[PDB]
Amino acid sequence: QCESNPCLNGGSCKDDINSYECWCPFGFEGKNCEL
Amino acid sequence: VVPVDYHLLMMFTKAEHNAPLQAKARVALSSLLRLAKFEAHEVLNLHFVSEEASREVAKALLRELLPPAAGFKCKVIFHDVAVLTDKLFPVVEAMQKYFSAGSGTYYSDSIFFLSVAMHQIMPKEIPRIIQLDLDLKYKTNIRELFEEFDNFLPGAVIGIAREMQPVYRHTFWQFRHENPKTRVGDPPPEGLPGFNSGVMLLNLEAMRQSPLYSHLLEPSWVQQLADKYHFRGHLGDQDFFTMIGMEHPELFHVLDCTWNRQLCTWWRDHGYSDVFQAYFRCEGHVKIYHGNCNTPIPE
Ligand SMILES: *[C@@H]1O[C@H](CO)[C@@H](O)[C@H](O[C@H]2OC[C@@H](O)[C@H](O[C@H]3OC[C@@H](O)[C@H](O)[C@H]3O)[C@H]2O)[C@H]1O
Ligand SMILES: O=c1ccn([C@@H]2O[C@H](COP(=O)(O)OP(=O)(O)O)[C@@H](O)[C@H]2O)c(=O)[nH]1
Ligand SMILES: [Mn+2]
Repeated sequence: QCESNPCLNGGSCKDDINSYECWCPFGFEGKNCEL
Repeated sequence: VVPVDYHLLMMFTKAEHNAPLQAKARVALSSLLRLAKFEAHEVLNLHFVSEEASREVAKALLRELLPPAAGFKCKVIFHDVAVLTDKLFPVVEAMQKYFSAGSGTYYSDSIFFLSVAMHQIMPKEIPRIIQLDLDLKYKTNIRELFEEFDNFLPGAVIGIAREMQPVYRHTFWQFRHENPKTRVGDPPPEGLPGFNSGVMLLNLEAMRQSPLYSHLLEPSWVQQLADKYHFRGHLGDQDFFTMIGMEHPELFHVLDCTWNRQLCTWWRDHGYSDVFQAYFRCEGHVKIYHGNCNTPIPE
């Protein structure tokens, strides 16, 4: 399987090769919406 | 006496040297068997989808659990994952790019769509089958689940419980953005939060006999809806049914949450603290716990 993409855009899997930006659900920040 | 068969199907693959999976399987199958009761002429058929090493593992587990306490007739059947994968592929290929991790279309993902084409895979002598995850714990007689087939309204082909996390609220983000007033991805009792595939009542006859259901399996329908919903997933059958459930909720008899009480809270801690509770609430007497995302089941 793959880990869900925490970003709102791009593919279903985190670190989607064709995704450049990461829009995080409200209240989270980072390249993986960590903080 | 006119023998009456009941059919369950479980995926059980890559189980050699997977002790966590074997222990889950052990909890599921012992609870199932300890609590099951069937009349004398009835037989419970346990179908397992497995490659050859996992077939051997399952046989070792099963011999320890059979015959069941309750002394009813039980038959075990194995289906080769490789054979099923090749039968599924023509039907299922076009959906894979939308619902598999991540892209594009790999044989290894085809088996995760088994339920969507189960009516083309199982012989015609099987009219109905219940597909179940192995990370379940049964708190009642599985025979009772079969009466839910009786509650299918005309046109319904599948019985399935709602997804109890906001994963589809997240997945449908763009569609929700473009359609502020949508119920798509909202929590119950009035939202459409999508489906969980851990427990599914596949009415094979009704699936075979539905013009609507057959059409939705067509490559161009799959593509039109995935475009309309801007939908991308990696959860396979669960994603496809969720999607077509947005367009055609008539197809699905929604099971009560107590028939698939999901324990996973991964999404709570990934951006959905506020709303999480509204998705996750389930009350009533629990019939099946589902320890999804490797969540310990309580006792
Ligand atoms: C996002 O990625 C995380 C980390 O890998 C997963 O834990 C999430 O999946 C969990 O939350 C959503 C549930 O729908 C999912 O459970 C389903 O798994 C697919 C089906 O095969 C299964 O029966 C169903 O329970 C759960 O694992 C993921 O969204
Ligand atoms: O390596 C695997 C992974 C999954 N499964 C089957 O498919 C389900 C999918 O994942 P699981 O239930 O372990 O986690 P969930 O998907 O419910 O989070 C399991 O219950 C098993 O029946 C399997 O047979 N082998
Ligand atoms: Mn599960």
